[PDB]
This record gives sequence, C-alpha cells and structure tokens, in this order.
Amino acid sequence: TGRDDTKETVYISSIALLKMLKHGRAGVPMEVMGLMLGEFVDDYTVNVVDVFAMPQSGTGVSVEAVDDVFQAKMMDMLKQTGRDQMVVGWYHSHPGFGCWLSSVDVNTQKSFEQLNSRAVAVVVDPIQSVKGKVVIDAFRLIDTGALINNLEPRQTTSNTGLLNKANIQALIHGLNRHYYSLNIDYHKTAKETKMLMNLHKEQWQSGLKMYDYEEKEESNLAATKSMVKIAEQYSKRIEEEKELTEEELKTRYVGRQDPKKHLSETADETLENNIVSVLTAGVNSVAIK
Amino acid sequence: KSKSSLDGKFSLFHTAVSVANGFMHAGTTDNSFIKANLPWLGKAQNWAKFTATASLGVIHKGNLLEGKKVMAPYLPGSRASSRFIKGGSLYGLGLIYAGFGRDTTDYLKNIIVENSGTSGDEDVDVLLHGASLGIGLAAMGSANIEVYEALKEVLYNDSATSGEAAALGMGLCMLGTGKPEAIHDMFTYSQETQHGNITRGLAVGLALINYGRQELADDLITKMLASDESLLRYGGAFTIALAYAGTGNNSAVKRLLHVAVSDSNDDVRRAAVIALGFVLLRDYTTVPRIVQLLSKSHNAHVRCGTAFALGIACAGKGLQSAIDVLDPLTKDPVDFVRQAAMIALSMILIQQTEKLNPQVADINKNFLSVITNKHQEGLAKFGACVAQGIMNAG
Amino acid sequence: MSLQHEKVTIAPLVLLSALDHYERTQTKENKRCVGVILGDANSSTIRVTNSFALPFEEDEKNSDVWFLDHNYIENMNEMCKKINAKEKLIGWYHSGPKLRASDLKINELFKKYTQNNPLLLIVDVKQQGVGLPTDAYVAIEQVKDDGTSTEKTFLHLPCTIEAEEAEEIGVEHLLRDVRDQAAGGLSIRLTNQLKSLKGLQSKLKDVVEYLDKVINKELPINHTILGKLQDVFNLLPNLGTPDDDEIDVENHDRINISNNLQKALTVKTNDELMVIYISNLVRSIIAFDDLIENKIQN
Amino acid sequence: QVFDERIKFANQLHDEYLVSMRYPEDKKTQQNEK
Repeated sequence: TGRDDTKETVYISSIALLKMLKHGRAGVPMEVMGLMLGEFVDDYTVNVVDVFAMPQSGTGVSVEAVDDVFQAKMMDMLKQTGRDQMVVGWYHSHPGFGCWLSSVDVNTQKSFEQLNSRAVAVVVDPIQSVKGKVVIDAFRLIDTGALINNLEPRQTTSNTGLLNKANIQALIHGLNRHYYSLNIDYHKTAKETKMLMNLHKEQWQSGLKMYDYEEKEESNLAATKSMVKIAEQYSKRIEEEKELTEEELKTRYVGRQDPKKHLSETADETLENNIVSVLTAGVNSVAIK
Repeated sequence: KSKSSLDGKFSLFHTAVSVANGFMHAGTTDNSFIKANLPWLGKAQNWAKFTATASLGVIHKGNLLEGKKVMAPYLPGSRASSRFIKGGSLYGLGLIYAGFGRDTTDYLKNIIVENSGTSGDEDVDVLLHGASLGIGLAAMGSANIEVYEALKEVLYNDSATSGEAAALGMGLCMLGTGKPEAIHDMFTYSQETQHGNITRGLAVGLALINYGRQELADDLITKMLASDESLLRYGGAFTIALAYAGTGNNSAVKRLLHVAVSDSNDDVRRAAVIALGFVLLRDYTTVPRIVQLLSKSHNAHVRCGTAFALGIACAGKGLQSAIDVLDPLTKDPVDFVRQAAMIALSMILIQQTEKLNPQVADINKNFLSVITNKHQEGLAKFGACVAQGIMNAG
Repeated sequence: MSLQHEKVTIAPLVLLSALDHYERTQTKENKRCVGVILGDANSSTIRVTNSFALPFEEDEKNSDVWFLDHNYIENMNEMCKKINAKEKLIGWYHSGPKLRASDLKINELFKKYTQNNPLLLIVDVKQQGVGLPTDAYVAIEQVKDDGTSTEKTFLHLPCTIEAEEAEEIGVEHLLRDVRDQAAGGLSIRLTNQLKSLKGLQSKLKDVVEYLDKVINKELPINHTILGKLQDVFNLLPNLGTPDDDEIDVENHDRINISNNLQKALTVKTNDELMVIYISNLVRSIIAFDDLIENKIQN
Repeated sequence: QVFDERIKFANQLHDEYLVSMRYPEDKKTQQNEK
C-alpha cells in the first residue's frame, strides 16, 4: 500500500564488524556465514548489535546450511545470557568475488525473506577491497512484480543511497535486481574506542628502557662512514645539472639512483635516534639518583 | 522541454519539474499547464505525490480569494486517492494562506488535538505529518506556547513518520524565543529517541529556536558541537548560523572554519560551510574571499557547501567574484557538488537580464544542455531543472 | 600441566568483546562476570582468539557462594570447535577490578576441563591507566617453605598483544587517529617518554603508602616484599663515581654525530634553494616573451 | 658548550631558507607563462 518499503540503512556496530572480518578471513576462499542479531526500528534503521557464526559446510552457503538443530541450541544458550534477540538478517562473505549476490545466494536470501521481511544480506569482501575502507555492501531482495512496474523508485525513497558501479552496467543491473545497496555506518561508543586504542601495557617501561651501549657505538660509525660513500655519488650528481629539462636528465643519463635522497634519509634517521638517546640516558641519571 | 525529457514514474524526476513549475508561476494562479499534462501528475506516488499537492500552493502564494476553495477537494475528509494527497493538502494550504495565517491555524489545530491521543494506521501518520508542517506555516512567528505543548505530544505519541514534521514545526512557530524550557527538553529527548528522522528534526529545531539571540546563544552552540553525536553537531553548526544572522562577526567565522577542518563526519563538514552564508550577508563581497580558500579543499562535502554559501550570500545583486568560484564546480565530477552549484547560480542571478550581461544567458543554456543529455546522471538533471524555474520566477 | 605460557598475546577482539559482555548481562555495581576465553595455547605464545559470556550470579555476603552453570560451558564450546579447531577451552576471563583469593575457587572448576593451567585474564572494566587495563595471570603451583607447605598462587606474566591482518585494517578503519602508542616517529617517541615518567611516578607512590599501612594500621609484616625493596636501594646508582665521567664522555661523541648530521642537512636545504631558483630564472624569460605574443593575439 | 653555539647557528640558517624560497616562486606563477 502506502508502505514506503524504505530499504535498510544498516547501522552495524563496531563489535559486529570485527567479528565478521575475523570469521571471513579464516575461511578464505570458501564462503563463510552465520546470522545477525539485532533490532529493527524506524522503517529503515536496522541495528545489528552482534552476529553469531554457523559452522562452515561443504556447500559454499546454501539453504541447506541453515540447520534447525544448530540454531535452536545456540539460541537457547543465548537466552541465558539475555543475548537472544530477533534475527534481522544473515551475513556472508564472497571473498573470491566483488560484492554481489549470485543465483545460489538469491535462493538462500529467498528463504530469509519469508522468515523476516526486512532480512538483509551484507557481503563482506575482506581482501580484494579496492579501498582501505573495507568495501562492504548491503543487499535485500526486491520482488519481480514491483520491479516490472517500476515501483523501484518507491523502494529508494528516504535514502540517499549508495553508488556501486565497479562492473558497470552488469553491476548496476545485478544490484537493482537483488535489492539496492545502501549506506553502511558504524555506531561506536567511547568505552569501546578507548579499549582499541590502548595496545601497549609496556609503554611505561620501554621509554625508560635504553638500548645496551655496545650497539650504539657500533651504529654511529656505520652511519658516518656510509655517508662518505653516498657523498662521492652526490658529487657525480651535480657534475651534470645542465641538461635541458630536469626530467630529460633523469631519463637520458639515468639520474635515478638518487644519492640526494639517500643522504637526506640517512641523516634524519640517525638524527632522531641520537635525540632520543641523549634524552633517555640523561633523564634516567637524574630521576633515579 | 523539461516535461518531455523527465518521466513521471520516477519519484525524483517528477519532483524536480513540479517544484520548478510552481516557481515559474509563483505569486499568482495558473494551473493551465497542470491540467494539460494531468496524466503526468497522476503517475507520481509515495512522497512525490505529497510534493505535487504542496506545489499547488506555490503557484497560489498570495491569493486568498480562491485560497481555500481550490485546495477544498484535496483536503482530508473529502475524497482523495491516497493518503499523501490528504497530508500535503494542509501543507499547500498553509503556503497560500501564509502571512495572514491566523485563520488556518484555528482549522489545522483541530486535527492535531484530534490525533494526539492515539494513532491508527499509516493513513493517520501521513495526515499528521502534513498537519504539523501546516501549523508551522500558519502560526509563523506567533510563538503560541499552547501550540508548542501540542506538538510535543505528537513526539511522545511516537508515530515515527509524524516525528520529523513536528520537530521542524516547533521551530517555525516559536522562532526566536530561545525559550529556556524548550531547549532543555529537546536536547534530552534527542538522545533518548533512536529514529533518525526525529533526531534530525530536533537538531535543526534547537538551532531555529535561538534566533536573533546573538551573544546570548553562546551557551547553546558550545554544548551541541561538543556532543559525540553527529546529528547534534549538524544542528550545532546552524545554531551559529541563525543566532548571529545578519552581522559580520569575527568569533563566528573562526568557529566555523575550525569545525569544517577538524571533524571527520562528512555531513557536519558540509553544514559549517553552509552556515557562513547567512552570517556575512552584511558585507556580501566578503563571502567570495572567505570561501575562496575552502573551495580548494578536496573533501567533497566542503565543496558542495561552498556553492550554497554564495547562493544565500549574494542573493540580491550579482557579483562577478562569486561566479569564478563556481565555474570549476559546475564541471566537477562529484554529482552533488554540481547540483548545489547550479542551484546556487540561479539564486544569485535571479531577475537579471540576459542583455545587460551575457553570462546570465550562457548559464541558462547550460542548464538546458544537462537536461537534454541522458549521459548525465539524474541528480544533476534535477539540479538543472530546479535552477531554471528560480531564474524565470515563472 | 604445562609451563607453556611464557607470553600472552591477545587479539584486539578479545579485549573489545569482554567489555561488551559485561553490560549485555547487566552485571554492574561491583558484580563480576566470568566468561570462557576460547583460543590457542599449548605453546609459549597464548593467542586468545575470542570470548563468550557465562551465566553468572555474584553474592557479596559470602564469597563462598557463587553461581556458574558447569554444563552450559561444555555444550557451547564443542559447537565452536567444529567451526574452528583453533579454539580450545584455555581458561576464563574475570571482569576485575582486582586479583582475588576468591578467584581461586572458580579456578579449580575450570582446571578439570583444561589440559594447561587455566589462564586467568583480568580485563579490568574501570579502564584505568595509560597502559592496558588487562593483567595476565597463570595459576602456578610451587613447593614453598615459609611456614606453608606448597603454595598455589597467581604470578604476573607480561602483557603484550597481537593482531591478525584483517582485524588490524578494521581497527584503523574505525579510528581517525594516526595513533601514538605506535612508537613511531620522532614526535611520537618523545611523547611516549613523557608518558613513561608520569607512569613511574604513580607506581612509586603506591609503594610508599603500603609501608605506611604496615606501621600504622598493622597489616602483618610480610618479609618477602621488604627483601626486595632492600635490593632496590643496594643496587642504586651513586654520584661522585668515575662511572659518571664515562657517561659524560659518551655524551660528547653523541653530540659530535648530531652536529655533523645537522650540518649535512644545511647543505641539502641550500642545494634546494638554488635549484628552485634556476627554475624561477627560466620562468621569468618565458613570461616576458609570452606577454609580447599575447599583445599580437589580442 | 662549544657545540651549543655550532648547532644553534645551523638551525637558524634552515629557517631563513624556508621563508625565502616560496616568495619568488609565487611571483612568476601569477605572471603569464606556459
């Protein structure tokens, strides 16, 4: 009827996100799956608190993999922890392809839609991802009656939506036919953030720790003496500096293998090391005595 | 030409033409086109229909004689096709009756106090959405506190759909009071509510309510930008915009450059750049200098916000400096950078002859090219369409 | 059982997860949660892969009284192995905030399941310190003569971490930060050094007040501790020693190398200045001529 | 003490260079050129 049928923006929490990465990378290249527990609010805000994982089966994600025995047993235990909730979709991984549902996954999805009408399938590709930001897309089936009569604009209302074009026409068509990709956003807490952030309990020790001293002497001689040799090469470099066009010099007489860059690198690397060394030793001496 | 290229079945392609049609015929009756191309109007559905029925009131801004009569079929209680017609009818009624709206306020209120107790199906939700946009318009600037309380009950009754409308609705009614009571409730309830749309409403609402406050608004701004939520920071930006409106300020600019650089959430980055436009309409030739630097920024959001700043800023007489900033941006590949640019161009060069300056002519031609091309994506097509209708103010 | 516990590395997921579990059971107000820690061990390196909550009831009155449903742990576990054989029951997490002697009763029950000494992982949920709020303790049983005959005790082991590659890209993807625990560049390491000092200062304070309590509130004298403080003072550096002179000489070499490195870099910058300037001299000649031609074109 | 003077003189020369380098290049870039 008037039902907007606004497609799900998936607010996947920070905890859910890490768990799925972990599950998926280990199964590489076979497809891994398990279900998403959550709550659905509004008409488009599906909040995924957490996921639980299905044992990997030989079938590469299929309706068969949905086993009623495993499910009952896992859910009854989560009841005791109060961590039982509604099934708001299923995750899976295509790790050997870019994000998109094939036919087999479409049947998997179809059984999911009867279960729950706003079931999503969120494809985590966790290695081929063209961006540093893990390329993840969310899909939901859209029924053929609605598509043919071009009710598809009606499904995209109240969502800016998200652009997935890397397979051009094919990609677009597939996406539409499946469901339509929507923004994935991360709800994190500042309790969670702080935990991730600290990652070194031996900070207090290690900065007062100074390296055994036989190694410092050794290093300083190496560094000076080595720069004598890259200075000879420096001299060669500036014999030239006459060819027309800086770029032409780099091609014609093979100006790369650039002494300038190695002396600058080396000098700075050694410089900072010595700043810390003088500071640490000097601090220790006074604090402790 | 716009009608022929752009098809009715798509919600978006219908919206563009319809708002733009209203603009062309704005300030006086003329539904002749609407009648000829009536089949086209009907193909709309969902929120695009809500737009179409609201567009009648754009056309009919002013006219109070036929004001109620013409919207009379479409009003709820009377036959209608759908729930959207019924909701947007109250919204269009308020446009027409705006600025003498004392009467309509009496009418529309009855429907809000009706539905505040309980709400049924979706039909009532879309009705009540439309009702709260209506009241805002009819009561604008009247700052009636008995109305403020009613609206508040729409939020607690918690149909998610009507929640967006009520939030905006408050700020339109209450403009400028900075009523200390209101500010506290709205801030607490944004945390508590989880539905995106209600929070998005109140964020803007907290900004609107402190207007003309200036240095007394100083308190509101700091707290909103300091929140973890991206949503309250989005409203945060505009707290600066509305309170310090109309007077250049050294304080106001600095806070805003800082926000646009220091915050990663991309919507907020756009919102602070927009904000600059309003504050500096006092010396409008300073706007081209302020945003010159930020237009370099490669964050796309910052860029779309740059266009809008000048749009707001130079809205009377055209300024040559402003146009140089926007000429690279008409050509940017990012789809909504272009949309804000073209839109922005029409609001500056409104009511300027094409004979006195050749550049206004060229800019009209450019819009028409985008529209014919199908190589172009729809979001530019919408941006072009909306722009022409502002220029020719119908 | 095993001595193989000599380092503990913990996945970022374990630390994250335990903290979440604490509030999804709603145990708060100084109520413990115990959950099972699943992962690899039987190795010097312990790698805690994951964790799961266990139903838990805490009673403050008697610390002889507690609920832990035994049969639950074991069922839940065996399904987890079929997904991944990597996970074994390697112990249990405790929510802190502190070591207890009431942790020992819980310890015994879990030791039936285990083939290694259970790891007792204290994820403190008060999130204190500039370091991790996570201490690692493995139950050692050692024969010791101090009146007692055989002691069983919980011994600190250091904390470090390790992260899988996929999990690591996910951590940076969340953070807008470029991180500062990195021990990265020259800026970062100076920062860490200042942190290291502020860190030390606190630890020493806590020692001072322990001694106080023994001489004013009559905690029974524990000899072992004082023995160690005695050495701390015996192996203390001292001034007036020719040791100090050596360090001073050493310091002279290190300034000599800095001085030379800095001067090398003055050359490098001078070389840049000139280079860019040839490029400008060319640009002016071009610019004179271009202008002249533009006059013709106009 | 001897080295303190050496180092402080050196650092001052890097600062002078930075400030001077950018200025010329702006002037020619504004001017018409290929």
